[PDB]
Amino acid sequence: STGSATTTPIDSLDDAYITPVQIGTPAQTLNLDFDTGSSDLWVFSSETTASEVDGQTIYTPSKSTTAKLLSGATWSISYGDGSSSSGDVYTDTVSVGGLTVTGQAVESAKKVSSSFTEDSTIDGLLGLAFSTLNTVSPTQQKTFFDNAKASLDSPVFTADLGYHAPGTYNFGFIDTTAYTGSITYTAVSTKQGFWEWTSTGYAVGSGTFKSTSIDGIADTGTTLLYLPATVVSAYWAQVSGAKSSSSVGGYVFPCSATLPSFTFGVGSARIVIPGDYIDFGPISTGSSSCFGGIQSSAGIGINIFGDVALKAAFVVFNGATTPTLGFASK
Repeated sequence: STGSATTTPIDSLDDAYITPVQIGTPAQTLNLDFDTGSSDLWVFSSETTASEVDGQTIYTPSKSTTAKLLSGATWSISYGDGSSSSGDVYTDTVSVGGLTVTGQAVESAKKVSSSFTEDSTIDGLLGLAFSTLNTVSPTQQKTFFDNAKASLDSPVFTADLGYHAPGTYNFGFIDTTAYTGSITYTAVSTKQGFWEWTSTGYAVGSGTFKSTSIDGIADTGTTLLYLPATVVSAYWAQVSGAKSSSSVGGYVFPCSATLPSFTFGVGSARIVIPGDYIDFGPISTGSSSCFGGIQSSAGIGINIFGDVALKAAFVVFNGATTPTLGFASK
């Protein structure tokens, strides 16, 4: 089997991407944030504290003839950005782009933190990291991909995120029309539960490539590119007037700037992030200070190849017995 679904930016900055997901019988379609940095499929629901719902579409398990309470199971998750959610668990039929999993754990939120409430466009998350990170207790549950994998034509999924435009998540096949050149594959460590890999270096603009190992995670659920402070300083030094602002929470730059590109290495291959992908717009409405899309990972504890990086590539998440990651230009 295979599946193919379009993923759409939630706003004009590509702050996140939403993908429609069918849950239950008859189908209830929710728009979920596919997150290769976590491993829980959770949704706003009829159980979510009413004051914490503001415009989201909810899953109502009592209206699904295939929903079953997973008795005694609870979940609770906290994300790197400080947001969180928790609740109980149902199993139900879940379909993405025509690919169906029966008995998928659907984690129903009883509580969500303010940032989730405040984002009316995201109805929940669909985790695509390794199932070892799943938070369900006392019986850990499998991700949608883990459940689907054996049925897929090939044990892979691909992320093809757009810059200020829709893109695609495919399951079970590699669309050879969706990228240019060849796909370069690179090793993955699953020891921390992530799609963790090592970039071979970077360049800023038309500058020379610096060969240096940068361990980090391929994370579709993180907006920006978080790299070591040395790398980030080297980038922003090429932008007149850019500075790190403790009050704003990162590097800012004059909105009048033309940003240089940023290149990262995948083995001997190179992925180029155009400068415009690094512009996250005014820090507040009407400001002439703009927020940067490359930020320091210092104090996160891990480097994160988030959407800023991934949207410059066609990315293969290869879930073979020994997982790997592939990157192609597009």
